[PDB]
Amino acid sequence: KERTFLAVKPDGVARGLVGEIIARYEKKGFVLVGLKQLVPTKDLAESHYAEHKERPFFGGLVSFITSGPVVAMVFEGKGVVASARLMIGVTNPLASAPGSIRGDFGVDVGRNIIXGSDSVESANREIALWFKPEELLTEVKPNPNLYE
Amino acid sequence: KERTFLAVKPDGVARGLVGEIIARYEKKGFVLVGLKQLVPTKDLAESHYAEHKERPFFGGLVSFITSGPVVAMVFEGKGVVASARLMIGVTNPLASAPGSIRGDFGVDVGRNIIXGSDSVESANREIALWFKPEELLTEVKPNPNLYE
Amino acid sequence: KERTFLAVKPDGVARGLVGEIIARYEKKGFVLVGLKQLVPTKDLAESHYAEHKERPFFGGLVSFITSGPVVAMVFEGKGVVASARLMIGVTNPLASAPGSIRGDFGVDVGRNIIXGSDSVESANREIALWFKPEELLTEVKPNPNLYE
Amino acid sequence: KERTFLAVKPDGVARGLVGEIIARYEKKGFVLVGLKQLVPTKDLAESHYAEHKERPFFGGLVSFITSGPVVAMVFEGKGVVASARLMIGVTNPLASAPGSIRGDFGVDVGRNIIXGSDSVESANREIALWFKPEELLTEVKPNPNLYE
Amino acid sequence: KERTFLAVKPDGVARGLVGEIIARYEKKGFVLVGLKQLVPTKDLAESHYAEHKERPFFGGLVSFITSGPVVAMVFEGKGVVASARLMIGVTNPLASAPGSIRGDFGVDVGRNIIXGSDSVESANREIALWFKPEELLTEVKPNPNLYE
Amino acid sequence: KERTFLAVKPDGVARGLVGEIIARYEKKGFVLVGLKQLVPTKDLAESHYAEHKERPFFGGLVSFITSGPVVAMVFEGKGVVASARLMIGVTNPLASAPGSIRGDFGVDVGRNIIXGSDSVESANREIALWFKPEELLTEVKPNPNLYE
Ligand SMILES: [Se]
Ligand SMILES: [Se]
Ligand SMILES: [Se]
Ligand SMILES: [Se]
Ligand SMILES: [Se]
Ligand SMILES: [Se]
Ligand SMILES: [Se]
Ligand SMILES: [Se]
Ligand SMILES: [Se]
Ligand SMILES: [Se]
Ligand SMILES: [Se]
Ligand SMILES: [Se]
Repeated sequence: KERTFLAVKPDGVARGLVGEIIARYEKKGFVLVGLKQLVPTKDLAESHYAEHKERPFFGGLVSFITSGPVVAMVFEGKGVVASARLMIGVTNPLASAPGSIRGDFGVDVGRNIIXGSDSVESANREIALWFKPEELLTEVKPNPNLYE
Repeated sequence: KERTFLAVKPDGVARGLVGEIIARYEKKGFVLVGLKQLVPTKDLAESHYAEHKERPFFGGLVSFITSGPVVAMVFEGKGVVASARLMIGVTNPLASAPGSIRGDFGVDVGRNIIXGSDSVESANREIALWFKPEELLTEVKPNPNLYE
Repeated sequence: KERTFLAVKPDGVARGLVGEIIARYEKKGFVLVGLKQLVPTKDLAESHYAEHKERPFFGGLVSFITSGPVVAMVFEGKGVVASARLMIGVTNPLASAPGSIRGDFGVDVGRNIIXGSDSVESANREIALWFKPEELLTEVKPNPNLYE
Repeated sequence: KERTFLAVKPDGVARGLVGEIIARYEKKGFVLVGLKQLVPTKDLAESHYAEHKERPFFGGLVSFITSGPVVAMVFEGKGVVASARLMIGVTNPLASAPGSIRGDFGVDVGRNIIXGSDSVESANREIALWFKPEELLTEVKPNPNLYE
Repeated sequence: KERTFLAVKPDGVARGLVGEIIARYEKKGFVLVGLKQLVPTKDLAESHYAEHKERPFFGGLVSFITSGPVVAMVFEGKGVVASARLMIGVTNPLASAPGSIRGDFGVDVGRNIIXGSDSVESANREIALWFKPEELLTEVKPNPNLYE
Repeated sequence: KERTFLAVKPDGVARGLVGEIIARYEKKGFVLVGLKQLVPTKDLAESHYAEHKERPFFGGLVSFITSGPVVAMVFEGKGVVASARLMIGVTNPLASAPGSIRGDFGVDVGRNIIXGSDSVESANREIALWFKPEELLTEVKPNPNLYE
């Protein structure tokens, strides 16, 4: 099925939010097919935020995501891309709804904990960039109580 | 006060979601006046989904709800019918909001965990169908800290 | 496999602890094979607490368990009888350990929330007493990730 | 930064909801700068609900908030006033969304658990009314992982 | 009934553990009769840790408890003094059992989150020291579902 | 500081327990310095369970740990090796105490969810075996509210 890329950013890792976030997605029925902790490299970051390189606040994003460990993961299931964003909330955590990750835990735009792919095309780009193919599960077996 | 009928369907029971769901309603202040586990009978199912019998996907619904145990319950309180639906979410779990039962736990329309009565008239029909009157509490005593 | 009888007593039901308790057992991997809410009858109570009828405080026990709704259930799995007691705690809730049901929620011996069968022989007696055989599941299917 | 006044009303205190509510705000990243339990005085109540004194249901509000203990607190952070209201929900708990405090726990307008300041001007009035300045923290140190 | 004094120390407050801890005691059925946040004064601290003044590490304790906000509370119920200690754990958090507060959250002896009175005589001394009598509830009404 | 190796075995991953387990260790104050999901290779497994190769049930262990994904992690803090085992419980999940991971979630010896290093010497062997040195954090920054 479909796949999305998720990164819990350095402020999320530092605040001890990793297991909480993973648990939310496992409980929803999405299946974990990639997971690692790493300190992102400058040129991985610059590729990651590539669509923003002609703007002034490009360097801020890059600087921040390389300042500490990130946990990177990909999950698989039906409509996982749009669903995962709904679960995260909206860009401003102050305006995100109670029950969403940023709604529950976040307070500042620059420290908004986690992000996910914004479309299926982005996700395929992002997944291939952060993860070598031997790091990803080929055979997925989900609960038969989940799909009809 | 008002009453609604709720059924946690076989996929919810199989996935170990029963106590979680009951706990959500107890925490809200609704009072439990009926509860049993049972494997629904063909002709109970056909009555339950009666308003759909002239459609092609009637047999699917019936087939599924009889394939395993269901836990059936009725709860009592002010506006319990509309409230319980709000707590469950909307038909597609992918589109249900974080914080709602289907929003948190569900992924497929056919495996959407639980359902409740969609009106007060439905509820009275459904309650009398699943539950003999001696199975239901007559005298309800709720928290005085709940109503004014 | 093995089976135990559990009753959440009227103080547990009144305090909204039902779903919490059920959820603890589901999370452990035990499977729910019986469940109902009922107001126990005098002569069911007198049979239930039969081994105590020659003591003075017999009537207290009986009086109390009939004063409100009880939720009765049976669960099935390996060593479920001894395990369930370990999860409940010890007779005095004040002395029960944090993490146990009475340790977390209880404060008085007479209001100790829940109880379970104290042996396999008790359990078979108790189960047959509270539950007609058509109320109990015959075919149990647990997670294959639980047993080897 | 900004500050709001919150009061968990006597129905919230009686129902054992205090720590749950505080925990929600701590998890969001707001910082606790005031906290006490007290039984409000008639003339403190009449000042508190001052903007309603020319209406008939003034006396109800006053009567109720003085009938038991209240826990009063102030929290500090970016957009804390509007954010806290979003977390509480809307006036009718039945219509508040799952994930919000009233959405999860409340059922009646008159027993709606908690309230917060509805603007920054209200908050400054309310804070100075319930709290002497030596009861409030002067120096606040929040997580650097929260703000940019 | 009986009463104990509890203080969540500055490391507990800073780590956002306040509501979690309060919630544990509310869930057990103990009743909150005192609560405030304050920055302890040197001479309050020196009285508090009075039985240790002839030892070398007296000044450390005093220095630390005055370095930030503390939330002080007293709870009331049957055997609340011994019970509360059991819930906290033992002096070394590393050796405290899962389910206990220090067992779940703590790692260092000097940063062990919370403490409670070690006897009824200590509690009466400590309560009168931290709390003026008008700050304490006179009339306590607990759940009738708790005591027999 | 000290480090231990932890593996959540294929039954834990399949049952959706990963985020729950990680969250327990983050809440305790231990810091995550390694994390990946992988399907273990035969000869990695045979090295991992090396001290058991002369026994008959060697092949079972190997067969099982290679049958699905494992999430491997290392955590760092004071007494992390002995502490982590205390948190997991004892070999038989039925006999593990409520509050421990196996006590809460497990039922069978062969399906006991997770394991950790049994000494500091084992941990150094195990860590170097599962993790290349560039996969591990060099610079650790924990909460200053944790250590004295
Ligand atoms: Se992002
Ligand atoms: Se992202
Ligand atoms: Se449904
Ligand atoms: Se339903
Ligand atoms: Se009992
Ligand atoms: Se029992
Ligand atoms: Se309010
Ligand atoms: Se308020
Ligand atoms: Se202490
Ligand atoms: Se203390
Ligand atoms: Se193990
Ligand atoms: Se292990």
